[PDB]
Amino acid sequence: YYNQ
Amino acid sequence: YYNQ
Amino acid sequence: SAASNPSISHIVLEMPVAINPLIKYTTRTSVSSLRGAVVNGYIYIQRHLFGSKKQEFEACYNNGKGLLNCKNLERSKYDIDSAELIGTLIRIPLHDKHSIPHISIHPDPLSYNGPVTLYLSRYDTNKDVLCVHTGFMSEGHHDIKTVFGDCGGMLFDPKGRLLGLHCAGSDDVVFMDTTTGKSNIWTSYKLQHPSEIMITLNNEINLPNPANYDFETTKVVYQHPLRNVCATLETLQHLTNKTNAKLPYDSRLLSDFNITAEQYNQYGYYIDYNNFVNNFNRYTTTTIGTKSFETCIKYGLMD
Amino acid sequence: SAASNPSISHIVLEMPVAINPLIKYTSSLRGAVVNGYIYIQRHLFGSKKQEFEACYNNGKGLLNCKNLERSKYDIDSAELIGTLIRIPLHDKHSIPHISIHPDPLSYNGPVTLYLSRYDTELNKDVLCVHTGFMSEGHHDIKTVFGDCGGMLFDPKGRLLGLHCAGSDDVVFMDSNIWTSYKQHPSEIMITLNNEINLPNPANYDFETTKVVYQHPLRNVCATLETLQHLTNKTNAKLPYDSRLLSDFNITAEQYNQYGYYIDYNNFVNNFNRYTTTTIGTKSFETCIKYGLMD
Repeated sequence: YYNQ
Repeated sequence: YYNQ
Repeated sequence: SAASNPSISHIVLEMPVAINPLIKYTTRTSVSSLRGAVVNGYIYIQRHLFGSKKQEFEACYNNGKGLLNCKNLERSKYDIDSAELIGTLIRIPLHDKHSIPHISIHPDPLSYNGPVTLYLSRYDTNKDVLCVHTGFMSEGHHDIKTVFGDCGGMLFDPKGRLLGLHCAGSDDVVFMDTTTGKSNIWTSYKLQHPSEIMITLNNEINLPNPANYDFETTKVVYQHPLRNVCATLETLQHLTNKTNAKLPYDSRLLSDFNITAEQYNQYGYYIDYNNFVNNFNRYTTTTIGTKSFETCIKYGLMD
Repeated sequence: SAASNPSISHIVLEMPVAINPLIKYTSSLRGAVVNGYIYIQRHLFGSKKQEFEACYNNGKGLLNCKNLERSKYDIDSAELIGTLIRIPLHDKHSIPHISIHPDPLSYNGPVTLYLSRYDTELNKDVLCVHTGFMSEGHHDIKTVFGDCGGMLFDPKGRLLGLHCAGSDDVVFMDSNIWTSYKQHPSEIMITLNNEINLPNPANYDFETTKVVYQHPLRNVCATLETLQHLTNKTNAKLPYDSRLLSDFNITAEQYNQYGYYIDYNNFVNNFNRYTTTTIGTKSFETCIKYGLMD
């Protein structure tokens, strides 16, 4: 779970 | 042994 | 060799690099950047450009004022004053709706399962150029390597229909059947299996709590490795039942692969699932021809 | 997953479908319109010397080709150059020009294949791209009868050459460790200067009966990293094994350069396991092409  |  | 290369045919799109412009937001404390996606008269900017929490985002974005502080977002190209925050996306009209050529849109992107391309603008060390990458997608989850900043990359199906924009990922996933709350044959998976995640222009994203996914962070839960149903059935039939004698549906196909009885009978690839379970480790760590198991359940046996 | 996908970045080429027109001789293949000239592989008119020369008829045969209109091409100025028929365009820039790789058969790495096709869904002819890997004019992108003329590019968009031949399988020899390999199809390229990585290139298209490889498609550095990972996890300094040359055509200079040390006896003694078992989820053949992707 991480934004790019 | 073939051309295409 | 060609025996193991899916060699998928993707339709060549005539798109300018300006369809995927790099947007940069720089403050005293941070630099953030992603690509905008110019689709049919509008540029789409994922809102987390301005922050990854509600308070931080709303402050920096400032009802659209923040757009004036972004590089490569000139008023000459975009009508900033008419910017609209729609869900997790910032939509801004082009001043000239014709400046970027329009593209085909997939009518139901999260339902798509199969080969895809990823388009990303890049600077080549002597110009900014459009770059393409090939991969596979299963309901908004793909297998094309990305790095921070690649958000906004545009994902297409092989006919050149826009599926959506790259927006997130993870180093690993947890495997289980969330429908039933049961573990399955993939739960014990020992290798890291990263996720690559898409969001549609209508804010559809295959994650729990899609409305504010970009402000929150949870573990990513998969039921199984990325797979195509027909390809998975073909692969399992080949491993477990070479003469394809009609064998009854094993219900573990649902929990282990999310393949239904209807799908099983429909495709006519019959499986000895007990054989698969009893040789699970060998079948998933040894190749079919030179193809990996994970490749095979995506693309088929390529025979 | 992304862990096993090379995810190669290819510069997008904007080319019209007319760069790769289907030519039909009543046999069919694609021409490649490169920088003012169309290139047509001669075997369009036959795959043996006698058949070709009769049908081509010193250029008369071109009059019997579909999709080769005199309006577009200056037929009378056709030139048979080696195994290629080259004809000038009337308007040399009617098709946009492309970058040319300065030494195509020396290239080793990711490639794209461009092919014109008719799409039944969209009801039109479109240019299609495919990704793969090439080692000195031999690639791994699936082709079918008629796909000759497909245009191969390196990742920066420089033309490498034209797809022209293949085989369902190959014979492995320098015999070596690959001779006993239990099917490995071939896909073969020819350059616009008639360079082709086969024995007897002058008449490869009328006289070749078998394709002989030394090893599976591979990148030298990728192969060394892979073999080091399998046989020497601590990468202790080990001497060059001459079997690297006979089994992989990797030289001593290359071995010393990359600093991936190999215990080749361990590889030989576990050959079957190592070549049939995945590294991560990657196949051995994937690894020696693209590396370990860690």
